Amino acid sequence: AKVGPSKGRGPLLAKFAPVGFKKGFGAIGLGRHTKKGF
Amino acid sequence: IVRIRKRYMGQRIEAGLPPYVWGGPWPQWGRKRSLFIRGEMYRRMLIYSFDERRRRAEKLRKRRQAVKWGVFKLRQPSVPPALTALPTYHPLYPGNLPK
Amino acid sequence: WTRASGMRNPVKWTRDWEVLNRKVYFAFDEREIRRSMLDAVSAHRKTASLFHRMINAVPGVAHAMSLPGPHTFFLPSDKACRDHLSPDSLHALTERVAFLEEQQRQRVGGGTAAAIADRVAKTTEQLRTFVLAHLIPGEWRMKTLLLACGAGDPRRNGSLRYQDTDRELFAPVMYASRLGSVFLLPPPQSTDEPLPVWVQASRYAAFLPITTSTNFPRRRSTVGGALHLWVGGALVTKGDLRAHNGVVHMIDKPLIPVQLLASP
Amino acid sequence: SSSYLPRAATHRNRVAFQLFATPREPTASKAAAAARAAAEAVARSSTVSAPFTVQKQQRLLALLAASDLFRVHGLPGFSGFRPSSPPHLSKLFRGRVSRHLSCRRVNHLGRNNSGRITVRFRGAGHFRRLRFVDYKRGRKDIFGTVLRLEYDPNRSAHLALLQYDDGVLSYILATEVTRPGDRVVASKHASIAPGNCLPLGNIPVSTIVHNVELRPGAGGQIVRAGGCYATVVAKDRHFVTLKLSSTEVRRFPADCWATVGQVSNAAHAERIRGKAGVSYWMGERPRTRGKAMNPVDHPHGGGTGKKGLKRPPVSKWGILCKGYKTRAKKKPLGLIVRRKKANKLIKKF
Amino acid sequence: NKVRTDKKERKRAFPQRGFWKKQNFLQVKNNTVRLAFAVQGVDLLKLKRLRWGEVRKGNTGWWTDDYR
Amino acid sequence: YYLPSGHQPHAERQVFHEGAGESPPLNLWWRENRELEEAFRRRLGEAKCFERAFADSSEPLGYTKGRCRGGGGKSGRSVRRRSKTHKYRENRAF
Amino acid sequence: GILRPRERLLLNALKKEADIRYRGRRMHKRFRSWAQQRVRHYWLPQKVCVTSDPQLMDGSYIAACVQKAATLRKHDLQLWHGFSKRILELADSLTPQQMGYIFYGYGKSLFRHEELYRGLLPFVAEALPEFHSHALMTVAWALERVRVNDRAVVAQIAEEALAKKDLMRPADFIKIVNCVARMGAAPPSLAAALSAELMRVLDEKCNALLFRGAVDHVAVATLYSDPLRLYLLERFTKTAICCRPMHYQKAFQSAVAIRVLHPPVWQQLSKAVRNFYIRLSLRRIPQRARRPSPLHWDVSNALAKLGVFHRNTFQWGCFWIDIGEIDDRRQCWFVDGPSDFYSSTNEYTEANKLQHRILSELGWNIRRVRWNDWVQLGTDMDAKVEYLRKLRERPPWPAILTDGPSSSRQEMVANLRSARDVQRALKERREKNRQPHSLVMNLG
Amino acid sequence: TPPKTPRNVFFPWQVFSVHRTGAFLERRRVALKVPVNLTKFEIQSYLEKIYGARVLKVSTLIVVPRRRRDIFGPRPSMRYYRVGCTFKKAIVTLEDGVPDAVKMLRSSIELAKNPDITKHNLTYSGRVRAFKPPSAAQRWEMGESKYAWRLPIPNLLAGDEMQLNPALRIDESTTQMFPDFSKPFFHNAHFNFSWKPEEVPFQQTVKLDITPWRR
Amino acid sequence: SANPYKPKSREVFHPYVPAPEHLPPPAYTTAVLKPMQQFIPKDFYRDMRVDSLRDGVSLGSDFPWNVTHKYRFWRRRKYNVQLDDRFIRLSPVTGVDYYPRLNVFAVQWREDGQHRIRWFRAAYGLTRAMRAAENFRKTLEATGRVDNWRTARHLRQQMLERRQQLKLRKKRFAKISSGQF
RNA sequence: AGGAGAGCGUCUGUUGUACAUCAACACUAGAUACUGCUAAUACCACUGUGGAGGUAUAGUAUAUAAUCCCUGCCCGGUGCAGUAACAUGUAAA
RNA sequence: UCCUAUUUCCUAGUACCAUUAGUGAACUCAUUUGGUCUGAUCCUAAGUACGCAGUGAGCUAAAUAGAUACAAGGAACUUGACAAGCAUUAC
RNA sequence: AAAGGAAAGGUUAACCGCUAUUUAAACACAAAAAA
RNA sequence: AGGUAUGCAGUAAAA
RNA sequence: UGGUUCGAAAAAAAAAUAAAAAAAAAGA
RNA sequence: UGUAACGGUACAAGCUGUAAACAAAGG
Repeated sequence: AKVGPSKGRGPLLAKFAPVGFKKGFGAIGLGRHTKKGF
Repeated sequence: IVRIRKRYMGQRIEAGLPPYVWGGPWPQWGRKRSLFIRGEMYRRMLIYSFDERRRRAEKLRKRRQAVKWGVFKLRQPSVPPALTALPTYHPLYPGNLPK
Repeated sequence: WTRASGMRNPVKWTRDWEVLNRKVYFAFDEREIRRSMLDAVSAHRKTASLFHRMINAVPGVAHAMSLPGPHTFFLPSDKACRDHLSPDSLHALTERVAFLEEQQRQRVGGGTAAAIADRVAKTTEQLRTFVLAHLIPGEWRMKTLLLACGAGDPRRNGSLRYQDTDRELFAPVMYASRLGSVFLLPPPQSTDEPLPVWVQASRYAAFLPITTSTNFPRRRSTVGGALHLWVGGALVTKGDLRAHNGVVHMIDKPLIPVQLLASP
Repeated sequence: SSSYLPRAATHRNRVAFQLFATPREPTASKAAAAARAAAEAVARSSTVSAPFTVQKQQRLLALLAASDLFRVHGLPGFSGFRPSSPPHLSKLFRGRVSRHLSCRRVNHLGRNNSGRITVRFRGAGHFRRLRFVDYKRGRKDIFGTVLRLEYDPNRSAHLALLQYDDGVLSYILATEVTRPGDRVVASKHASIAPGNCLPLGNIPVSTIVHNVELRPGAGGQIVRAGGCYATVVAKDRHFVTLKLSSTEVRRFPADCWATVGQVSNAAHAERIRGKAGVSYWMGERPRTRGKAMNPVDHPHGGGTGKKGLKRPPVSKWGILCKGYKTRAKKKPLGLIVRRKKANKLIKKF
Repeated sequence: NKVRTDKKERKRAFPQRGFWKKQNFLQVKNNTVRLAFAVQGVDLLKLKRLRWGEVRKGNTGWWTDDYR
Repeated sequence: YYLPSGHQPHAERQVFHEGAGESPPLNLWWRENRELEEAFRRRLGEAKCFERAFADSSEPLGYTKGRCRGGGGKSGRSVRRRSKTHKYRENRAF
Repeated sequence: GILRPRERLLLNALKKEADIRYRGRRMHKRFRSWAQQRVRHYWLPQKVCVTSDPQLMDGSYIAACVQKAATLRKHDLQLWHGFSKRILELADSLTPQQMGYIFYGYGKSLFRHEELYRGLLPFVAEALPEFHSHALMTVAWALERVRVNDRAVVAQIAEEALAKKDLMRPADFIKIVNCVARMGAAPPSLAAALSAELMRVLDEKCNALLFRGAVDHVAVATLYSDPLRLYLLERFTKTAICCRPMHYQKAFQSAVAIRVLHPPVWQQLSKAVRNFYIRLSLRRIPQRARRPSPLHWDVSNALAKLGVFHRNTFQWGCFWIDIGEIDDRRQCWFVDGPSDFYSSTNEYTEANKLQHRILSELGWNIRRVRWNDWVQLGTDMDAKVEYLRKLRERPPWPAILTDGPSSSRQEMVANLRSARDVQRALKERREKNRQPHSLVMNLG
Repeated sequence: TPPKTPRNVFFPWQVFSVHRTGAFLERRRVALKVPVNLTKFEIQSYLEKIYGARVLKVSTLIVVPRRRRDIFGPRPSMRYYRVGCTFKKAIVTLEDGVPDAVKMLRSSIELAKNPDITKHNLTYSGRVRAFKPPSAAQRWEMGESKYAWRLPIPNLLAGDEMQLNPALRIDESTTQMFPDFSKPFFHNAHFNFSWKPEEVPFQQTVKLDITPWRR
Repeated sequence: SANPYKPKSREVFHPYVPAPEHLPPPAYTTAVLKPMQQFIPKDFYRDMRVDSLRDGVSLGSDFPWNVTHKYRFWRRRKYNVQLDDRFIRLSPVTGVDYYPRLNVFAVQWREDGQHRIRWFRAAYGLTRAMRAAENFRKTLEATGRVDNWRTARHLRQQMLERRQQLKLRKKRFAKISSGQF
């Protein structure tokens, strides 16, 4: 295949995805998103 | 000819001679007034930034002036709102008219 | 698919400067406004309380000001009225506006009663004349007024284009070597005298060369900007309050008609 | 369509009320007294009681016909484009429809919930807004002033912005003689003047009406298109007979409300488009003929070179479409007194 | 690509007479590196040109041998 | 029904046709009290443009609809009826 | 859908202008952080209603209510005077934690009720052995902010902090030292002890964010010892990257004070550190808007009527000058208001004295106006002109600023009320003078 | 993947190791390999509590080793693999310097790979044109005023250690001779600011003639 | 194309930009500028020099250099130079245009209602082609082959052949005007 | 791709990507037929959806088409309409 | 005591993830030199005060694809003016 | 004329909602209840 | 003509 | 500077991810 | 249950879970 985990690509990451994809690595949470992007 | 002129001007730059240029008639190679159009755009951007700064200053000043000693107060309506609420039998009271 | 926005807007706008100039024209001169002149007046009611009250309390004035015909309204402020009107005139105006509002409220709810109709008619006519003395045919925007007064004309804009000051008196640390045309607008709807308009240089103009690159050749009001626009002896404080059917210009003095003025 | 308010709000077979009341008085008894006073005032003001006919409409139209500073100074507009008339002279408002009385139109593009095309030959067209027009005239015994007349892209007639005496704004269908500054009212005591809304039982014979309710209080449904109108033929205690624009004679309950006059914009039919592009803007798509297709695609298709229909005309679905009746035979006529015949027969007899 | 998943090997199955050398770009890059080293007192080009076991201090060479 | 703000009730209007009687001043009875204003606004919001009729078996004269009088079908198309192995879960489970 | 060509063009132009407006709007937001921190580990887990009747409140409830009101900016005079009455009733039954929270609320809200602090301080002194770091810090902090000066009690608080050094929080100790320096309450032995402890606290317990709070020019000039001065000035060069304009300003003022009054220490610094501060002197350190006060404006008006050219509220070096004359630039004036002294006294603040001495030694001829004397002139202009002329006819003030006569809280309150009345009258008769009032309408 | 950090640790398992970079790092900066799930606050607290380091800033990147295909050796299996592990590269800026020989790589075999020597004059990637934001001194707020060298206090602090006149820092081998202001010359030679000195005479403003045919 | 939707005026527009309608007076208006009594607030010049550009008329004696801060353009600014005002490919002779894809100078005119165009290849030389186009246009004008530039003599001369053609048409349709057929 | 003409389509358009760019299709308009609203017609889970939140100057179906003059005769046949069924009507059916 | 008020208000170090900020279809595709050339726009340009890019060697045969120049004749060619030709030529 | 944006947020207004709320950061400063 | 810097609810008006 | 986050607006779910771990006695 | 992703381990088709091959000798 040309998209996906095939050919050694593995699971998707924000580095390999378009802007808008949300995926972290396991960090703890330290706060709250506001209603205005903060 | 462009190559020759560039060589000469670069030679003067390297030598450190004064930054003089040929003064004669420069032909106009373009049609658009990009300089002035871009200047107008920059003017508009600067005005917008100034407006944002004014808005911020007014926001903070309004909050802080609202919270001042001798100005801020805790108040409630003089006449209890229970006395001024609509009686349950009022025609405009919810459920008292056909829908 | 993308969620880039803001400074990373994926929209491929044109870079052609001529097209962008046309866009400027369409976005500023040909912009469409939904609200009306009375909408703007209500938005500024807190600063123009007296005129808002008159517009809402005098019969016919709201109808006249809500008509489609492109109009220009010069709105005085309560501060302007208080400063320029005599105390008795201000008291009379407030009392009569309150009287009209009170009669309206009575409607919501001998000879002595008969005189009420005459007084109402008199007050309505006088206040309608006063309010409509500020309504002018056509839409006269601020830049149009300035260009009509001559600002922007290279032959006439002298005394407004090269203002300078004694710099060393105000920015001394940078000057060690020195340390040693009346346009006429159509008459108000309630009068026949056309309105004079002129321009002057503000006190802030002289300080521009201190902080800007210049290419020169060989009490005072605190309103901002480099140019001041005067209409009928009154200064424009906030202009280009555009609407769908006209424009509102805020002024610092009421334009009382000669008929309502007192000769002695 | 059903993409607006939900079924629970839109569907109600039996409406239990005909007067949308908005009383101001503190108690029900005082509200009733005020309603009686308002009805009596409307009755006192009402003076016209004669029928409103085609000839009276023509006379009013004739009377209405018989009876440089205003611009944006210093504003050089487009090089070629200009409005047909300035705002202070155009018949219509020239402005924008009220935002609080309209919403964006959901364009189904001729496709149903299945996603297939059910209504053929539909195109995107120009963006449109649906505006909330009061087909009910629910507010009774309160006078309103027509402030302006407005274009409607979904409707063949013109709309009128009505401001009630208490400040309420609404949109109603405009009559052929409706002009700014007109005073209108809905009541049984109202005079017989164009724009007024009355029960069909209080409108004299020969009068011309529009926006007729099939069920009392459910909002007018009959005679809405521009220039259309219906005529009052006969009246009895319970029913009133109307002749409709289709030449159909039908009875209506005497309690169904209606508005006096003809529907505005009677010149709609006179419009000439001039090019395919105008219909393209209006929202049409090309219509391919049945006989231009292959036999698998239409009954009329097939045949070397051009040919005739080769049979009595039928649609894509095999139904005769010239003279073949489609109304259900068993469906009762109900209040229909007589239904029109073919136009050829009508014009030849 | 480095993982050899593309089809770039298809063209390499056909002969070509030659290939561009990009010498202008490569020389600009090389001279940038040389300047970065030289501002600190390093003669990278001299080091690269030295013969095996050859020692030349400063800016010296066969001409220094000739005149000394 | 839309009720504009009490500080600007006057909507934009065209020029009144000649001879039209002067409109009386607006009666803003709903500005005496904020509670009255809110009640009136909610009452106005309760209004509806129209009420629609629909098939309902609870009504004595209700009815439903079948297919067209002629009884034909789209030319060249052999429509397959829905089944549990055809259009099984379109728009709803059952 | 499609649009008519005019509509297409107008909306397209609107979109372009919106994009450009956004770009212009975001231009100056260099110091706008989408990630922001909020402090909440001081909020108590108990719930309270601030308007509850005070007579039902105890220390634990009233302290929490005061702190919550201060956090929520519910600055109501009646509410806070009820707080004062109830707290004075409950003075006998407050723990150090409750007293600390009360002082925090009062200082944070800047509620200048001197009587409450005066009545609560004796119990603070008595209960000092049981106090903890936060409570000591808060008492000192509130007193410094509101200008309530009690040197004996402040010194006792500092001594208690020294005794509990092993338990004190570094930030609390730094704040206590700064407050002691600003209030001028430490004799030489206490100053030496505090400097010795602060040296170790900063070297062992404070990272950059905690250390930057120790950079205060008043403490450097009047309190810190020479080794502490050297260590602080050296460490600021390392910790500058994490600092803000206030920290930079105080570091610059400290360097100038050391250079002007301690040339030996300035020389004992190293060349690299001196270079750092020389380069700091060249930077544009963001100040904040300052404007003449009503008293400042009155003095300026009287001076102008006298006929002396002058300029107001300008920055020279790392100082702000109230009035700077134009004809003779070295002549300057300072208008001293109620907050320039300690409450109920005419004693100048340490910052004011330090600024006076530094400017005097750098060459300025300073003259000073006291509001206590100015208020007695009233609205008269001839009297004020004569006052300023007589002050001008006399020599400048010494490099050491001496305190004025004795006063009392009664006289302070009386003078504040008189100043209020004078402000009102002057504003009224300024605006009335501005108003023309010349249009007369024949409407009647 | 890595276990989430508890509120109280008592026994940290995270390994912070020094990373030898082939790129350039400043004097007071050091690069560390760290577990991917740690935050900047966690890293700073870890370093300040376990080592006592005085950390000023932490910057983070996520490094994923690139895909590699086994294609070369005899009997090659054309399978994909990654060398090393995914990790967080934490660049820590401290109060004191860190040795270059520690933080960066060196080589006498490939003479071009000496980042400690080449510094930021080279980009160590495919980047051709280096992007650098304006410096703090170049900014306006907390920036260096271009006329502060003439003020009294800076000159009082300078003493004999520093000379503040910018004329003394002019590079003779780069600047050109002063021209006559009355004759054609370039602005970029000696002005180095965005305005026109008054000593330059009045300049002619030329507006394009877009419709010559009309006249 | 000469659209009907382009703006009428071809000038560079500087619209009046009003501030949000409810902002109070800006900070720099509090300054006191009496020489005897001075107070210059913070950011006075920064705020005022940008507020002055609002009206769109007083753009500054050095516009747009007073709002152009980027050094990219200042590095290119020259002094005491004389500049042309006309794009080199524009001709003052009406009807002369340039087609760049074809590399030709075109002369477009109207002659007897018809719209006609002729090409002049520029590969022989830009100046030569442009001058050939201008000479052709002027020759057409002089000989009266451009309708709008014709003279009374040209109109009279052309009317003769117009008359001949009209008589031919009359003979063509003679049988209809007489009443036969 | 000029001047003078004829044929076919009025025209601007669509069009078979990769053998058909055409006289083929569409088109502005004139007609006819159906449809009184839970309208007809379409989709064919059918108290549902599009039609349409529209209402006979509307919607749907089938021809012929834009401008001018014209558009003859036939209801015997087939279909449709009409009636209890007839009679009778309807061809731009 | 003539400013529309003479109204305290700088940047709290800052969660997680993306980015090689330039030339360049840089995408789908693959006879894939990534980058030059093949088109508008983007810097008041003597081509933007020396920029970006430049691929083994030989050799007079014809034939082919083109480019230029063709005496006199001028469509006699061809199914058909297809293809060509004109639209440069004292200055 | 083919008849065109209004959800969240900011501004102004209104407001008897609430730590689901602006540093235990700092600067400035004639300033304020009751009696 | 998406949302800008104490933040959650919440009504109206609008370049 | 963007994503994230509120809205558009979506279980119309990007496996190994989160303001997202049993959810206030939190011990200030 | 089964499988897989990352991480550790000879950078692995094995083993294994941040204790990532080993505790067996504790009031």
